Amino acid sequence: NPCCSHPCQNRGVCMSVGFDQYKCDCTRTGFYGENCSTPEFLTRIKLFLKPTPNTVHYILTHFKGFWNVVNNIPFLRNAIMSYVLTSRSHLIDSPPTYNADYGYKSWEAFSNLSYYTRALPPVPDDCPTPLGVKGKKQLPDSNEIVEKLLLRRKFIPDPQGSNMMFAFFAQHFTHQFFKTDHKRGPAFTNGLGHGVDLNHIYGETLARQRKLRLFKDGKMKYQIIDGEMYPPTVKDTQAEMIYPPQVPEHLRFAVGQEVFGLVPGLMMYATIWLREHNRVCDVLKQEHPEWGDEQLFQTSRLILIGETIKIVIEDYVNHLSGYHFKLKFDPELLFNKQFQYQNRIAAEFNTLYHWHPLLPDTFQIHDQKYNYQQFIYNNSILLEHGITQFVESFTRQIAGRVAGGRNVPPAVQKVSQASIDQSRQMKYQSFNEYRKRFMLKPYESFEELTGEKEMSAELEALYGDIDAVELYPALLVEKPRPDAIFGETMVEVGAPFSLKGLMGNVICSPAYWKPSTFGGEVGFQIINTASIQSLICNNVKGCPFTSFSVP
Amino acid sequence: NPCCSHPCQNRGVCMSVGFDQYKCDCTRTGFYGENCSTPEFLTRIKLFLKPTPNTVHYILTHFKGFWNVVNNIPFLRNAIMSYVLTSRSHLIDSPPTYNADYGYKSWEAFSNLSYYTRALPPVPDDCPTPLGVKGKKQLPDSNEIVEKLLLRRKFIPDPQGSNMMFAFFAQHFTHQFFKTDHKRGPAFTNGLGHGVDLNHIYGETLARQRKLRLFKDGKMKYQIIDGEMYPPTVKDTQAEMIYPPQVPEHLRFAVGQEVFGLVPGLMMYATIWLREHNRVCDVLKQEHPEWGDEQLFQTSRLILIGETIKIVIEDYVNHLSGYHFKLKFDPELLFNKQFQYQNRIAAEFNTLYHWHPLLPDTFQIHDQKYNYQQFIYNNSILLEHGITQFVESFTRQIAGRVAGGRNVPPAVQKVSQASIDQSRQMKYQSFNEYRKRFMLKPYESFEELTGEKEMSAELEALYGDIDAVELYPALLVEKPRPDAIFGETMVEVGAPFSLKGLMGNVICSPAYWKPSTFGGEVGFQIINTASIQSLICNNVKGCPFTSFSVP
Ligand code: COH
Ligand code: COH
Ligand SMILES: *[C@@H]1O[C@H](CO)[C@@H](O[C@@H]2O[C@H](CO)[C@@H](O[C@H]3O[C@H](CO)[C@@H](O)[C@H](O)[C@@H]3O)[C@H](O)[C@H]2NC(C)=O)[C@H](O)[C@H]1NC(C)=O
Ligand SMILES: *[C@@H]1O[C@H](CO)[C@@H](O[C@@H]2O[C@H](CO)[C@@H](O[C@H]3O[C@H](CO)[C@@H](O)[C@H](O)[C@@H]3O)[C@H](O)[C@H]2NC(C)=O)[C@H](O)[C@H]1NC(C)=O
Ligand SMILES: CS(=O)(=O)c1ccc(C2=C(c3ccccc3)C(=O)OC2)cc1
Ligand SMILES: CS(=O)(=O)c1ccc(C2=C(c3ccccc3)C(=O)OC2)cc1
Ligand SMILES: *[C@@H]1O[C@H](CO)[C@@H](O)[C@H](O)[C@H]1NC(C)=O
Ligand SMILES: *[C@@H]1O[C@H](CO)[C@@H](O)[C@H](O)[C@H]1NC(C)=O
Ligand SMILES: [N+]
Ligand SMILES: [N+]
Repeated sequence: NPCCSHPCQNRGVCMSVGFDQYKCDCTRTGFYGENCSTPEFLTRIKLFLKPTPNTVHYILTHFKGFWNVVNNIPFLRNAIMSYVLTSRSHLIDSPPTYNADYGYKSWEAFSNLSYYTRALPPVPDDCPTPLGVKGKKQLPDSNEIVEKLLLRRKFIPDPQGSNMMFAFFAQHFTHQFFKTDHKRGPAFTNGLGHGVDLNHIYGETLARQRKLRLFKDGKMKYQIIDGEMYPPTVKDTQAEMIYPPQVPEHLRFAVGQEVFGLVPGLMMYATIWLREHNRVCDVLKQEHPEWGDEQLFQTSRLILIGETIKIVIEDYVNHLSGYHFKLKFDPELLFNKQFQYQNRIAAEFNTLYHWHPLLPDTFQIHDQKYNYQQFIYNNSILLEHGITQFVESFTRQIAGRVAGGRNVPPAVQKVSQASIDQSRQMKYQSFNEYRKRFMLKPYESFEELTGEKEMSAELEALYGDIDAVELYPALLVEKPRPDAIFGETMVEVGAPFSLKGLMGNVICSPAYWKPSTFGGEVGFQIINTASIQSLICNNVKGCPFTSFSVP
Repeated sequence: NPCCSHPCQNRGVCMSVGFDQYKCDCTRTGFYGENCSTPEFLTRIKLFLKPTPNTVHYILTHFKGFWNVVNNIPFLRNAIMSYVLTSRSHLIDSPPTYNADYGYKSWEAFSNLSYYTRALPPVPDDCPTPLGVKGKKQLPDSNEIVEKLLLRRKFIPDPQGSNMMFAFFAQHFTHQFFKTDHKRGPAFTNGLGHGVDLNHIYGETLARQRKLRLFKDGKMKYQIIDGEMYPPTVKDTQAEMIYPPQVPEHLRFAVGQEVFGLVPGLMMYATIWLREHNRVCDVLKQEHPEWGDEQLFQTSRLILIGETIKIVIEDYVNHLSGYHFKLKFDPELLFNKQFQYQNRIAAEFNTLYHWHPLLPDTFQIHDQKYNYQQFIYNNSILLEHGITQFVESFTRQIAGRVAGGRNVPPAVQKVSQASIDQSRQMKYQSFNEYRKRFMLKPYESFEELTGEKEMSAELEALYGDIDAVELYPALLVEKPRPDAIFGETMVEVGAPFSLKGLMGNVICSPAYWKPSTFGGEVGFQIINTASIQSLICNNVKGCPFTSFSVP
């Protein structure tokens, strides 16, 4: 298969012609030639005028006094934010194309919603090396890579100050569209909404939704424990959950996502978001005393979806970015632009989002340290301390640095190995190939990748060629941007996936984005003034301070 | 419910505020005021410069010599065709909004692909009259409407000269996205692909597809009978079909759509499209002797999807329009525009497509006549005359006129009645309510609606108020345009659905629409040269002349 060497550059589509020849389709790539590497004239100019992503990142993270002005000049802030959205989202094909089973466009790959889609097609099955033509005939031992490049010896804190409120928000949030179906394999998902539908609160299916609902006032079922509201149980709802056998029945809280019984941190946000839904229900009932349970529930869900995107853009990502420019959630920025209001979750999006280095060695709640064995599946901890205590504690506890390597906790070691194994199982192309896919210069050496000599020597001993290095391992050991949590590649591959998935939501389309969709101005206002702090303020006893960084 | 009166105009969203108050959301309607009825300044200009549709239709169906010049100026033909697509598609909300159970925006309505969507929301439940406020407490008798207004008394031929080739094409073509799930109700569909995915050839599910495929050279199973290719049997494939018990085993042909055994006219196109598929497999095997079965199959399917859309626009719809202007299938026309590559079939789209007056009183094949008694479920006729004779006979047989009322054959009388009942059951708004939804002046008198005296008289007896007339009845009794097949409403409501459905397909998106997607330039050329004539010519013995109009 001549396409094994990935001959086609700049998004050129490779296709075999006979047994010994290929043909690059350069249509609308900006280039021409056998391999789509000769630039057209406007491409030459653009490339010449295009500053490096790291130059852009410098400018965005410096000159604070300059961005102060920009931030308070609506026309400017809007124009910039609008550009940020369109430029980044352009790197994601929409509607989607390839998946794990198709390196060529096909109706099965487009239409079958059970697959994660793919940004780059899989490596053909009959290739000399598992990645194409580079590297040894066999790939390095996954456990070896994990042990020599990923495993944590000494905890490395996030220089950006990310706390456990951020870490668990990331886990909780992404697991509504990262829902791998291992019954079928790593290439499949149970998140058929492929985005922010809040199925992790309300359930994936109507059947599960109906189990969780109270069908009174539009609300969700709940328990009252020590004066405060918590989710209902498996027993009361009949909504199944993943709990080991030791968990007593009355401690098996039922929420949208089956897996959120895993850690108390997830069950916290489950509790907080459950509280938020029922709160919005009270609000809406006042606005619409003539409304029944159904419209109250449905409108509340739409409001909470908006809240989610609002918070994720203006608190979650703003924190990650480290920008002085204030990011903005505003569907109006795109109403004059070409933009697809749909999304399909990429398998690589899932892979790069395995930020398990965030995890600490122990969890500190109030005056007590819990190890992993103590902390996993322990809902008594949640009741023992209550949500307020949790917020206050997690806000103070630092999270780990993702990029830079050697910062994955031993407890979640095998998970990190699984992340590698499943990449290979789904035939991922190389790190350098994904770099090129998102308009990044490929790394020419290991030393250039890590910015150091120790891990780069291990990499060289493992892989041989820099073009054989795999996506997930490279992402975690990539040289961090100055005092950053991520390296360049995590950002330039991540931001497009994130922003597309957020703005490519139905509620952001002009037909939906108007006050009547959310039951008037009052409801519409809940979205547009939402924040991580006010979410905690309105739903956590005492209204404690919180943010995604430690004070 | 105060919104029963449908107070909000010009796409304004009506919303209850309290028990006896309402509020219109005039967001981006171009209007303001309590009822969104006062035009904004730019709207004033647009409103006064827009020519009536009948003016536009006159201009498009006259000045023949001028259009033949326009047609041969790529710059002009493109510009025109582009505006046609964008303008007509701006009338369809995308992503979709309402369905039969939700007259307000909700996540259940958007996300649930089992519903038909709705261009207008369902009339609320507790309203004064079924339509809202207008009309009597009870709608007139269904059968009585059918008999006094819709039932044929003497066959009325289509002025534009449409034939059975056209009639069965419409039935065959539209039955891939009109698959009402009557096991659940008229509001639900089985075509979850919601558009032109050719499931009526390949089967809706992978399970069914696998039964129909040969898994050799990407081809579909088939028989050779009398030296010609026919679809395989239920026996040979295990693919269930709707056949009555009388039908012998060997005449139980199995194709994608379970119901196409219903008439020989449908099985005709099934056979032709089946031959086209395996023909393209042959063409692609010569271009790619290295390709395997799976890719040969998938790529052929993508090609046939291209062929269908090509023919529907440039042959099928071009015929229907009677436009001197030569419509063009060219996805590149929209790469500059705001356009959403996605679709959701509207129940109203389904309703208005019940062109059952197209049907003759008898079916003439060669030198024989068959009535509905002996024509239905009789594939023996198909094998008796062969496909070639079928095309020769259908090409020459005139179809009935759809507008003007009183042209439904007694055989499908019940069906016509089923249309009205299922409409009421789904809480459709009035005919005049839909005219306003598609920017038409509502008819003020029954006479203006029918342009005659006897039927309008009959209508005023049944309904009383012109605002009480239902969608389906009016569409078929409406005054046709000059020597036209339809009235203006059918067109100005039909076209937006048609074009959105066609151009919203994935393959029209810029990532798919390139030669590599279709196997190269040869494969790509098959799409861009397709016509109803060449489909017949390539897959039917003797290459008989054919067309959607009688000689
Ligand atoms: C982004 C934040 C984030 C955090 C904070 C987080 C924190 C935690 C944590 C303790 C707090 C524990 C015990 C786990 C344990 C796991 N993680 Co996460 N993980 C997170 C993102 C991921 C993602 C992404 C996946 C892939 C999920 C999937 O469905 O494939 C993952 C998968 C898992 C799996 C499934 C293993 C597999 O083979 O797929 C386990 C077990 N987990 N993780
Ligand atoms: C546009 C062309 C067209 C033609 C030529 C056509 C010609 C014929 C014909 C003889 C030639 C017969 C016996 C039928 C008989 C039927 N038609 Co059509 N119909 C057509 C468009 C429709 C559409 C559209 C529907 C709605 C189908 C759905 O799935 O909801 C329809 C539904 C039906 C149903 C559904 C049954 C029910 O809802 O109770 C029957 C029976 N049929 N029709
Ligand atoms: C999306 O693609 C999925 C994977 O290709 C597909 O799942 C596959 O479905 C087939 C047929 O339904 C299964 O085949 C099995 O089915 C019966 C079981 O009784 C047997 O007769 C077969 O021989 C075979 O055992 C596959 O097992 C299944 N594969 C996986 C990984 O789940 C989905 O159906 C596709 N989605 C849609 C909507 O079509
Ligand atoms: C899309 O909307 C459909 C209409 O609401 C919905 O179909 C409905 O699905 C539920 C299952 O959640 C069915 O429930 C029936 O069966 C259970 C079995 O225990 C009973 O408890 C229920 O009382 C009820 O009898 C509904 O009957 C069914 N309705 C129809 C008209 O088919 C789909 O499930 C929705 N799709 C998705 C993906 O959620
Ligand atoms: C580590 S950094 O260089 O400070 C940095 C961090 C985040 C971003 C940004 C992301 C992003 C979000 C999720 C994953 C990856 C990136 C985004 O959508 O906008 C900016 C940009 C830069
Ligand atoms: C009856 S007529 O006035 O000659 C006429 C016929 C067809 C059209 C046209 C339709 C159409 C197709 C199916 C249903 C309804 C409209 C279209 O998509 O473009 C033109 C426009 C006008
Ligand atoms: C769960 O937490 C409680 C404290 O609230 C503790 O007593 C118990 O030991 C924990 N469970 C395990 C298995 O350590
Ligand atoms: C079916 O057609 C054949 C001729 O092709 C005819 O002899 C037969 O009677 C028809 N069936 C019915 C039920 O009329
Ligand atoms: N650093
Ligand atoms: N006429």
